[PDB]
Amino acid sequence: CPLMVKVLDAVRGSPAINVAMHVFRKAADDTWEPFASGKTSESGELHGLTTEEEFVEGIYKVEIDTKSYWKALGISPFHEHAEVVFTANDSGPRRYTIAALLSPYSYSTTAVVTNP
Amino acid sequence: CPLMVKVLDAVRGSPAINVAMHVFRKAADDTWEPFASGKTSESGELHGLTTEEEFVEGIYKVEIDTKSYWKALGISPFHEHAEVVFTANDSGPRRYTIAALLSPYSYSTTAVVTNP
Amino acid sequence: CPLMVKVLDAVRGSPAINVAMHVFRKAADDTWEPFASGKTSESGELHGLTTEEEFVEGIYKVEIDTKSYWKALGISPFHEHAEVVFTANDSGPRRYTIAALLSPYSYSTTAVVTNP
Amino acid sequence: CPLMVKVLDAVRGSPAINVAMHVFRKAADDTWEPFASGKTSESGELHGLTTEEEFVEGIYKVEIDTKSYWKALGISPFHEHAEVVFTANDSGPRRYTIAALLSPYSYSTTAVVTNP
Ligand SMILES: COc1cc(/C=C/c2cc(O)cc(O)c2)ccc1O
Ligand SMILES: COc1cc(/C=C/c2cc(O)cc(O)c2)ccc1O
Ligand code: NA
Ligand code: NA
Ligand code: NA
Ligand code: NA
Repeated sequence: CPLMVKVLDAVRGSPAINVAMHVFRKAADDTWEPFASGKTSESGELHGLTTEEEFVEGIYKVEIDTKSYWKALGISPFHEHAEVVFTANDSGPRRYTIAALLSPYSYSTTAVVTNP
Repeated sequence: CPLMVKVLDAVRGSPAINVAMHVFRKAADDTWEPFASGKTSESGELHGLTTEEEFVEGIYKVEIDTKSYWKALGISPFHEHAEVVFTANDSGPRRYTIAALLSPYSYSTTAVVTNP
Repeated sequence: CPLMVKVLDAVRGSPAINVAMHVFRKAADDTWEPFASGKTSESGELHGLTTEEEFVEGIYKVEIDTKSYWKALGISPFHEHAEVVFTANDSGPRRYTIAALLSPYSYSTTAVVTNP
Repeated sequence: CPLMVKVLDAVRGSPAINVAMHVFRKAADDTWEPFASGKTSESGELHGLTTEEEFVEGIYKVEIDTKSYWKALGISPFHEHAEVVFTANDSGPRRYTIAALLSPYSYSTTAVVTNP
């Protein structure tokens, strides 16, 4: 899995399930080109976003729709979304896990980057 | 001060000093318009970005240049920047403090929103 | 103020007000001796816990009563408390700010250490 | 797995491998009784700490030796250890994953609690 995203709920102590996100890749004109998307599973994980051959050097943005997640729980959150912007594959392929821990007024994110 | 940003360094246990950031506001055509910018002080704080009159309802993005901060310390970090996107003042004027806690592969961010 | 603690609420986007905490110092017999205690103010800050003369080298524990805070809001939280254990002043006098960002099932904590 | 601990390194973007920890359970005299222990694997995970039958209601403390982890990397960290103190199994068995994200001057922790 070249790119996986895992989302956790800090209020309820659970995976954040059915969280939608889009992934973009920065184009030469500095616009954000659509790249991948999906929703987290019952484990809070989104696998299968891309393949090693398609996932080359670039600046990538994961835009996680945290607002819809909190709204469905009756909570008015601070952020429009949580976004994670990073350069990937600049030294050749790596495997990336992006984790996000969500609260209504806060989020934390980290990356685990592994060499295949 | 209707908007203040405070940035902390989780590696060195210090304020994150001289961190550049840019604030944008979403325009009617869904474009990000430049709104304000500045650098954190010796306390890790950036004051004076805007005024009560100028800080109208809208969707704002604070883009913190974490990459340059880490690179100046000899660290090749994961993120291009740490960004915070939020609706402001849609229920009347509020004061916002955005805090960010930085590590090379991770960041946490929260908001303190107060009604004056 | 050689030691200050600041506590923030990630659910409500506010300082965590009236949060009790107890500070202990490790005794020569490896027991935790009571050192100081107090409650956060309306700003989420607790000042005046100790003095430069009293805050000698040692191992200190700050135990923040997060459980009572959440229970007063009707939330059954995960942790009994958030605690921070650290050696202080072993290279000479320093000023310490301990910050904690609270959610029902999660907390983040950092330290800002400055040389006066 | 009734109790699993996962530890991540926010400086290097990797699992925190070979991190030692002890688990204690509060006794009737308010002393901390030894309960379980181990070291994280190459995935940053420590499995097999306990069994469902042995893991009953109590207050548990996971004490993670983060200081030795940072010292081995030549880093002088803030905390003596990271500790996570929580009541478990008060409503009967649950499965607990404790995650900790480590930086030299900061840590974040969350719990994922699932009903079998
Ligand atoms: C708002 O003013 C302050 C915030 C903080 C720390 C905020 C913080 C701490 C964390 O552990 C995580 C996080 O995302 C934010 C410290 C001193 C301040 O004066
Ligand atoms: C539980 O499983 C996993 C948790 C995480 C990340 C947890 C985490 C992330 C943060 O940004 C902050 C925090 O306190 C905890 C990553 C991979 C996993 O498989
Ligand atoms: Na390269
Ligand atoms: Na309105
Ligand atoms: Na000394
Ligand atoms: Na019960």
